[PDB]
Amino acid sequence: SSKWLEGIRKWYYNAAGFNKLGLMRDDTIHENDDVKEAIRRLPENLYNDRVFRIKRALDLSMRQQILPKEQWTKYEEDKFYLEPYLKEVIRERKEREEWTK
Amino acid sequence: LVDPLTTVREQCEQLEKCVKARERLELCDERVSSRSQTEEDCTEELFDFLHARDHCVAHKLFNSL
Amino acid sequence: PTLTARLYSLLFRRTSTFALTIVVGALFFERAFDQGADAIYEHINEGKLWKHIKHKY
Amino acid sequence: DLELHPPSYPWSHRGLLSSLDHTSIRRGFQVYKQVCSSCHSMDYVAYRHLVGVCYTEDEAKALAEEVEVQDGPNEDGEMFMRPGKLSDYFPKPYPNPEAARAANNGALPPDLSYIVRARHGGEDYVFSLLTGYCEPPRVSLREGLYFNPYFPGQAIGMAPPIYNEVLEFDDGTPATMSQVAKDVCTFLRWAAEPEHDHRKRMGLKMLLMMGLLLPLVYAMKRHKWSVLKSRKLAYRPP
Amino acid sequence: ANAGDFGGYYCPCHGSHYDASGRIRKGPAPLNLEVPSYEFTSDDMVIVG
Amino acid sequence: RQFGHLTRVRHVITYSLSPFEQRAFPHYFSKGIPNVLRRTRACILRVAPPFVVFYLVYTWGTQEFEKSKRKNPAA
Amino acid sequence: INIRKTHPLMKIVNNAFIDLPAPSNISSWWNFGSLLGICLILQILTGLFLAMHYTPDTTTAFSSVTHICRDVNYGWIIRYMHANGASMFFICLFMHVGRGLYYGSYTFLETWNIGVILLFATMATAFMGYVLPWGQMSFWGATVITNLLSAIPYIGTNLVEWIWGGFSVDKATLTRFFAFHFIFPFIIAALAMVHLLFLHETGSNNPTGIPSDTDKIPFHPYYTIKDILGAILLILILMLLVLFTPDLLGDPDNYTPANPLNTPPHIKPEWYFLFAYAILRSIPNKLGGVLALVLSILVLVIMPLLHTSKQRSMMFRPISQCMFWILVADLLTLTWIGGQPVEHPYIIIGQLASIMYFLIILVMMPVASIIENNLLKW
Ligand code: HEC
Ligand code: HEM
Ligand code: HEM
Repeated sequence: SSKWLEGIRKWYYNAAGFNKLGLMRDDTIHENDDVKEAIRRLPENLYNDRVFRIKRALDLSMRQQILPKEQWTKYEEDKFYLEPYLKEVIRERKEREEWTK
Repeated sequence: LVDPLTTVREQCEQLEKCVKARERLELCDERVSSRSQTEEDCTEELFDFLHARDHCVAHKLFNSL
Repeated sequence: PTLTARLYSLLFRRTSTFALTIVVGALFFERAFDQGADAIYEHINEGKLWKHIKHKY
Repeated sequence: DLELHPPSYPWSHRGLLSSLDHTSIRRGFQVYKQVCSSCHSMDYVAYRHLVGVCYTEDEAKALAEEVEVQDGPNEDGEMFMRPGKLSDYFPKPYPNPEAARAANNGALPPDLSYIVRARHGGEDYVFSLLTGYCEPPRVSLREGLYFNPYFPGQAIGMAPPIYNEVLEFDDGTPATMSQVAKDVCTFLRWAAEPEHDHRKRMGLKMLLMMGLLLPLVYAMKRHKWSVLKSRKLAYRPP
Repeated sequence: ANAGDFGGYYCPCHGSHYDASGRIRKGPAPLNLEVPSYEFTSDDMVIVG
Repeated sequence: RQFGHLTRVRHVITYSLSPFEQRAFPHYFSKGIPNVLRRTRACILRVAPPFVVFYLVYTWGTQEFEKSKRKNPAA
Repeated sequence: INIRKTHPLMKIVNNAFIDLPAPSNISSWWNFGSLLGICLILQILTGLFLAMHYTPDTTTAFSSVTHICRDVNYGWIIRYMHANGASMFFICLFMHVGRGLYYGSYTFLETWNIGVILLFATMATAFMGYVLPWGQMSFWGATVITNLLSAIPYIGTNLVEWIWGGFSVDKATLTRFFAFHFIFPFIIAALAMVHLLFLHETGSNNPTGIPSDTDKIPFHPYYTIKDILGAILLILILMLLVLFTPDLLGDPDNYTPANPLNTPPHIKPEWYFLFAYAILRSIPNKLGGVLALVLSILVLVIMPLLHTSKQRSMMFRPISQCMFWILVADLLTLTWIGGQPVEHPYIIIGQLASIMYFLIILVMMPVASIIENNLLKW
């Protein structure tokens, strides 16, 4: 029951493929004005690590080579870092909507 | 004045599923000849055995020309 | 490796020399390639073309 | 009611760099001129096409001076016939389409320009048609229509013309059934594609060009993308 | 003329099985055939239009 | 979108060597063919199993179309 | 300083062709813009030569085309180059639309709408051009698809006896189709430049879908020589088809002249409408069929307004990747059903293929995006 769901989530994260290129969960986020706001509200060192991981991912899709096995960012050691910023952005957007309604 | 068509056609149908389908054709033709004006045309057998003989002659026709 | 040094030194240092080089190469290569492909297409049949049977006729 | 598919034949122009037998084009034209030029038309081919393919210039001028043309007016201007050197097509044995249909027992015959290239199959269809007359096993055959399996409907208003009154080729090539049928099939392949010889010549030259050129363009692509394949990053913060 | 499985007419465009009088049985045709204006004259003739 | 106001990136050093002095195809049959075998393993689980179902549907449709084209009564 | 940055035309040429900030991880699917453009200029040029040797008159149109193929020097190479270039044009177009749907480039709205208008324009141009040689299949396919446009209730009847130029397909219909087969590819060129304009406004999309604003490289001399390589492969395939197999694509029923009384049973149009023509006869209803065709390409319109994912690519949604390849299998099934006659097993699987078509694009891809929305703490 419990770990069966965990088995599904860990298998899907292995078979996604972005972990093989040195990415974490919040380096492949779709951008609207909300997520552009959340990226604008980041700290500095995480933003520098974000642009470095993105630049390595674009290099390793430029020569289309996957990282060796030992440097793949596995499940449950990644940072789910963008979640509170993006959460507050969506809360403020719904706040504007449901206030002007 | 004998064409090589006749020679290689009568040669290639000698003993084969060609001959089995010819006897199947004679089965359906006797079946309708012992029947008062049925629908059974006995023609599908003609198509597939002459298909067989024409493939096997198609392998071995244009060499002798 | 020395054979490409004088080639770079005489036909690739300039630009106009490079252009004259590829033009002269284009004409010479056009002649040689048309003769070669004509020889290949004659050799690949040798019994079917109109040319040899018409000078037999 | 079925579709019998024609077989596959090892033609002498079957290979992708092979051409027609021009001698077979000559004797296939002899077949068309002897026996086939009374029901069928071939109105998109002139005698001047044959000036370099399977005849010389003088021979085609003789073959086009054998036939009247009915050229147009003169000074008084009714009409008048004409020998005609090269500017004439192959002249129309039956003038109108329905006059051709009423001359036959209905079912006017199609013209022989695009038959090879227009029958869901190559000249194998024409060969198996022209050679495959046989016995009808208990079918209708409405009073004039013959049986031949290589045709949709199995009822053809064409009397089988290929061996009946053999045409006696000029060269002395022995007139069997298969040889005269192969000759007229080669000639109909030629009348379908007048450019087959030179198009396979340019196909050979294009194969040599794209075998000699395209690896060099790929080399130059890799040579200009060679920098970004080898660029290497490093991370300096304080 | 005389195609299909019902004996009668048959449209080869989208498999419309007509009957011998030309009426739609199996296909995407909603309507039947059109009956034109015909006038029989005793010369074994008919003016049709 | 011009060229120079895209984003703001610090902390990144890039090395890249001249195109002439490096070779054109770097060990083209020592990394390339295991590379394309890697890419082939990572895809056909999601590429093939539609196509073979299409192929079976194709052959089944042809086979049953002929077998319902031909009836064979007996009388 | 530089002529390339001050001259008013060369500002446009520099900002579109050299100093363009392009992403750095393009795979071979980003060639098909240049391939469609070079196919377009090739089709325009060969078509202009064909239009110099063509006489649109229903007595001598087919004889004029035969005159082109036999008597004019290399006119056969230009004719076969035009026809096979049209088929390769639609090959490159469907590769282009497949890239644009699969890598999530449909989050760009205005470029996508201009694209769909270009799709309609190329389809109408292909249909009019296929009418123009005035053959058997050309004549009857013109009749069938013009009656498809007559399926519109209460407006379509006068509309179709209008675009027939009368009450049947006549000299006027051939000359109308000639004039519009001439003028529509230049509208295709202008809308291609507007398409290019909005794409240069928004910015391109890399295969990852990660925004590549950190790693832009210029266009030249990288993508110029990559697209020269792609066009050289395209010219290889086009010369290969026009020099070895013209029989591979052309419908042999076409080559008989347009007898207005034959109607052969083999009645299929040219293959790149058969993914669409089989949608028509899947429905045993007229207005439902023509509306389902229009609604298929309007489903291609309303692709972005169902994008309920949270990562724009399909490289990291493997279930949507599987359903995409099931959709490609379904379209090739529809093409094969378009190439077959209309009887019982083909009718059953054509109905099921069209219903699975709309069920895959409309329903199951947003359902898969929702299940990976909900599976990854989003
Ligand atoms: C008059 C008798 C002839 C002669 C001397 C030849 N043909 Fe044939 N032909 C004739 C008719 C009346 C028809 C039409 C039959 C029908 O409408 O079904 C034909 C048909 C053909 C075809 C058509 C096959 C098809 O439509 O798929 C071909 C290819 C053909 N004829 C060839 C042909 C050749 C090569 C001949 C010279 C040997 C020839 N015909 C003689 C009437 C006649
Ligand atoms: C404005 C430029 C164009 C002109 C002047 C032009 C002209 C012609 C002409 C005169 C024909 C009839 C000749 C023939 O079919 O043998 C023709 C046929 C055709 N054209 Fe075009 N054309 C143009 C652009 C295009 C484009 C952009 C396409 C689509 C890719 C296209 C697709 C076709 C097709 C499919 C045929 C039928 C070919 C055949 O089956 O023989 N044309 N065109
Ligand atoms: C008339 C035929 C078409 C031409 C000539 C054409 C041309 C181009 C060109 C030159 C590009 C830029 C190259 C590239 O970005 O890879 C492009 C990109 C694009 N086209 Fe088209 N296009 C055509 C049809 C379509 C259609 C039908 C659509 C779908 C609606 C479409 C959607 C797109 C999209 C989404 C992009 C952006 C891809 C990206 O930059 O990531 N195009 N097109």
